[PDB]
This record gives sequence, C-alpha cells and structure tokens, in this order.
Amino acid sequence: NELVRKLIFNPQGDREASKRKIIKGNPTNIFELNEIKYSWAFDLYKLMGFTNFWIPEEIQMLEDRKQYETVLSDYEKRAYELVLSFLIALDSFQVDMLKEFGRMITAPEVEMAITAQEFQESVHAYSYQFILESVVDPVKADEIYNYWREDERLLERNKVIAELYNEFIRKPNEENFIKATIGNYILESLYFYSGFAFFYTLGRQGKMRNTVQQIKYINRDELCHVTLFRNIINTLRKENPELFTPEIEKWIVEYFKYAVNEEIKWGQYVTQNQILGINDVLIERYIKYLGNLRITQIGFDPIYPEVTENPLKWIDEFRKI
Amino acid sequence: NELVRKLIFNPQGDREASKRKIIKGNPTNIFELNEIKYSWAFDLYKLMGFTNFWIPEEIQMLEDRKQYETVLSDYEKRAYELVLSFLIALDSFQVDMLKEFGRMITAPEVEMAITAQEFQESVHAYSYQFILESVVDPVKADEIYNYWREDERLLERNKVIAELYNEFIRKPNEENFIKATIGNYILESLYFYSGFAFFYTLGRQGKMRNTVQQIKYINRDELCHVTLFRNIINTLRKENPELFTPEIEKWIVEYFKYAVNEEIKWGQYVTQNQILGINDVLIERYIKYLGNLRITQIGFDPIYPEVTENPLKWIDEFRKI
Ligand SMILES: [Fe+2]
Ligand SMILES: [Fe+2]
Ligand SMILES: [Fe+2]
Ligand SMILES: [Fe+2]
Repeated sequence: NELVRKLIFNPQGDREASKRKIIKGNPTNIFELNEIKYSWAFDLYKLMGFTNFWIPEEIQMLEDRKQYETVLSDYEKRAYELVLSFLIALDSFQVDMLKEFGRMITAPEVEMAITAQEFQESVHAYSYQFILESVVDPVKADEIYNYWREDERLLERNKVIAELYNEFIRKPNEENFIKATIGNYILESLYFYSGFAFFYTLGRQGKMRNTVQQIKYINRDELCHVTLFRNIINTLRKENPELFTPEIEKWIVEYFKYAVNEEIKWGQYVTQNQILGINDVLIERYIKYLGNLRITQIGFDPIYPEVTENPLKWIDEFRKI
Repeated sequence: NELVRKLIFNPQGDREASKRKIIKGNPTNIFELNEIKYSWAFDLYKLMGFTNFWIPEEIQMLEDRKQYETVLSDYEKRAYELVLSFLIALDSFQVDMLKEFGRMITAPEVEMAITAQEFQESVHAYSYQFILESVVDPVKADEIYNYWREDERLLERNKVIAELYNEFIRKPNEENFIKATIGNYILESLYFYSGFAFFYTLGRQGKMRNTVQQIKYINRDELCHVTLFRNIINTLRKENPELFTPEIEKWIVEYFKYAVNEEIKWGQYVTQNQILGINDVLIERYIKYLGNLRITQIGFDPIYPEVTENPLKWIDEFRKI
C-alpha cells in the first residue's frame, strides 16, 4: 500500500473542502483556506504559529552560568548534559521527519499545522544552542551536542527513534506511515518528560531557572504537538479503518509499553536517585501515568491500570507561563 | 546522479562543521548549531523566524471592504482577483516544495533557514485567507481561490510553475535539483512583482491600503527568501561545479528570459493599461530590471542590457514598514 507523494498542482482536484482526507485525498494542493474541514488543524496552526510565538534570546540567561560553575552537584551536571543532549537529538529528528509527514498529508489545514510544528521544532533547536552558548564553555557545549559519541545508552535511544522513522522513509507504505505517526505521538507524549520533570525539579529548588524558563516554552509547544497527532491518529482511525488491522492495533500497545519502559530506564540512568526531589519510583509512575493518559486519548485501555493519579501533579502549575 | 534522502540519524556523520555541504554532505543530522559554517543561513533563520515575525490578523481591515464594494473600477476588481488568486497558488506551491528542498539539504543551518521560510509561506497563506474573509463575500472569496478554473492564462501559469518542481519530485537527480532550485529563485525573484507593483499602485492612490499593509509584510519576507536561494545557488556553484555544466548554465539564461517574458505578459493581462499609474511599457522595464538584478546576483551577465535603472524606483520607499 504505497502512499504516492501528491504532485505540486492538481487541476483534477476536488473543489469541495468536505472531500478532504488526512491521507490519500484528491486535492488541488492550492490551500483553499476559505473552507476548513478540520477546525482543530486550523485552530492549532493559529495557536502554534501566532498565539504561542516566543523568542528564546529574549529569555535572560544571567544566573545559570554561575549556578552551573559552582552551585550544581557533579550528578546535576551529568543529568543536565544527558537530558539536553537527548532533547537536541529529538528536536533534530522532528524538524526532519515532520517534512516527511507534511509532504504525505492531503488536507491543507493539517499541512499548515504540521508546517507550524516543524517551525516550533526549529525554534527549540535555536533555544538549546542559546542555553549552551550562555551556560557552559565552548568545548563543553560541543561535548553535549556530541554526548551520544561517549554514552552508549544515549546512542541507542537515538538509533531506536531513527529506526521507526527510516522504515517509512525507505519503504513509504500505509503500514509504515501509521507506525511512524504512532512513533511521533509516542516521542512527543513521553520522551520529553523525564527531561521536563528533571528541569522542573532543579527549578523548584531554584537551580537553573533560566534553562527552566526556556523549557516551559518548549513544553507548552510539545502539548500542542501531542494534541495535533492525537487528532491526526483519531481522524486516521475514522477515515482509514483498513490501516488499523488487529496486527497494527496490537503493535501500538506493544511499542507504547516498550516506550514507557525505556523513558523510565532513561529517567533513572540520568538521575540515579542522586537528585533532591525525584527518585526511581516517582519516575516509574510519572511515565506510566503519561502512557495511559496518551494511549487512552487515542482509543485504547490503560496499559498500567494500577496507576490512575499523577505522582508529580505539582508540575501542571509550576510549568504554566 | 540520484540525490539520496539522508537517514534520520547517522552515527558515522562528520563531527566537524567545516565539512558540511549544501548537498551530498555526510552529516549526523543532529543540528550541531554550536558551529555554523554558513553564517548567512543562521542570520537569515533569525531574521525570518524572530526579527521579521508578524501576525496578519493584527493588521486592521476596516476600510478595504467598502472601497471594494463601491470605490474600485471593474478593472481594479479583476486585477485584485487575478493577482490574489495567483499569489495564493504561488505560496501554496512554495509551502509544499520547500519540504522537498529541506529534506535534500545536508547543512543544518540551511535546513533551519528553509524551515523558517516554509513557515513564512504558511503565514502568507493565512494572510490571503484573512484578506478575503475581511474584504469580499464568501462565494467571491471561493471564486478567487478557484479562479484558475475560469481563466486559462492563470491555469497555464500554475501548471508551468508545477512542471519544473514535479521533474525533481518524480526524478530526484542532481540536474533536476539545480533546475528546481533555479525555478524557486526565479519564482521568488520575479513572479510576485507584477502583483506587488499593482498593489503599491492601488495603494499610492489610497486604494486597498489594508491589503497593501499585508502585501508589504509578504514582500519583506520574499526579499529574505530571494537572498537565501541567492546564497544557496552561489554556494552550490563553488561546492558542486560539475552540476553547472554548460547545458545547465545555458538553460539558466533561457528560463530566466522566458520567466521575465511571462511575468510581463501576466502584468499586462492583469492591468491592460486600465489602472491609473501603471502601463504595459512601465511593466516591461520593471520585470527586465528585476531579471538582470537577480541573474547577475547569481553570476551571469545582464539579460536585458538596454535596461539599467528601475522604472518604479519609488516602490523601495513606499514598501518600507
Ligand atoms: Fe522540541
Ligand atoms: Fe515537538
Ligand atoms: Fe509568500
Ligand atoms: Fe517566498
């Protein structure tokens, strides 16, 4: 089931916005934005593109360079490096992969939303370069960008995230599309969140609160990104039920469980109970709470039915802007 | 010469920013933005992404709906429709094609700049939908989006712009890459500029000055877009001289001349000497002046050596924000 990439202009395209599909539609590829079939796509474009606009270099980085230099434990510095190294990798993969999704989507408003998302991932990449230029020395910043070259746990996370995307790239069929889409949702649902919790920990004890400002903006973006793919997956289920074979529906629950498992083993490798305010048990229930939250939001039963409340419920108010 | 699309993560990638190439480089595809080989790419990202940020819906559209309703000649309304219809088509093609360029570029800072450009093209698409929702009735706005369905001159412009891009899409080789790149530069250099001159005409007689506000923002964006591809083409010439065969170098001067010719035949079909302040002769020298300006900026002799001054030199000060 080989998804063609639409031609640049289709004079035999449907005039009728009502006939749009997320995939395999018959558009003109003119952005006929006087009629919107997916109001969520256009609302999310306006939210990411205009409402939540932000400039990383307008966040003051006056203090963090000192707190790093003298006030951070050797464990806090290790975490800082690992977390920032991995988030740099994630946002790099996303800038690139979202171009693959956008060029396959046949609904203009959804392509618009994906373009805005791609742009926000580029802003994140700008934010990390600004965080490091401000906070650390030049060889150290190079080392953090390159830390996968020294840390096999980090290298293996990266190769694994790339694996799911490269199957679709190399073999661009409907199956490999749904799995990439699910992989995107998992990556935005889960893989930021050991990282975010750790920064909001450092920050609730008044450490690296400049870095934490940057992180709050990134995390606002990532909730919009999660919402966008939630809608794409749930609309894809309605519009293309053939694609959610029982094999696929099973795999979705396998990967979501694996993914929850790994984010926890990273959360714990990063921290190692050496970070005041977070331990290996709190981590486990955060990621399992997030897993159920996100797999149910896309039409599945909880995967960790024991967990029902959010261990870190304080983050919801801290992370607000 | 078949340009592979880089894999999502390359652990065998060069660590050394100095070794980046615009195409056919060997990157990790981690955005290692602590070292920038192409300062112009990163400066242009910051300029498009942060400095020149703008929100179309924050431009007041109080007057234009009335001026359209009563004050615009039947010829002024025809132009308005044709110009806006064609710019909607251009910006649609660009949002989509820039995803093709970004996924082929191996220098992260240039991919960043292309992402920002893609995002600005989406903002333009938002601007046109806002211009029409404000200025005209719902069936008329649909008609303007769809005007290629009624006007064979407009349909043929569209199919022609798509042709150059689809060769690269269908046959993604080095030759078809350079021609697409040149086509992008021509489209941003020329194909906006009958349209821009016409709006700044309407606007120097105090007609549709709200539309003209929107247009000034779009035209600031398009000058950054022209600069970006100027640099890409001139860097591609240094880095890949094999690709600028004499066949190619000849074709570049053919298409640039054709393209100047067509933009004039559109400029004249749109207006028809029925627009106070612009005639078929002024058009001819504007587009020929722009042609030399842009083909020389990418290492060629003037193509209209008779023309040396800019007929509409007043636009440079009018269009400023
Ligand atoms: Fe991000
Ligand atoms: Fe994201
Ligand atoms: Fe545009
Ligand atoms: Fe443009």
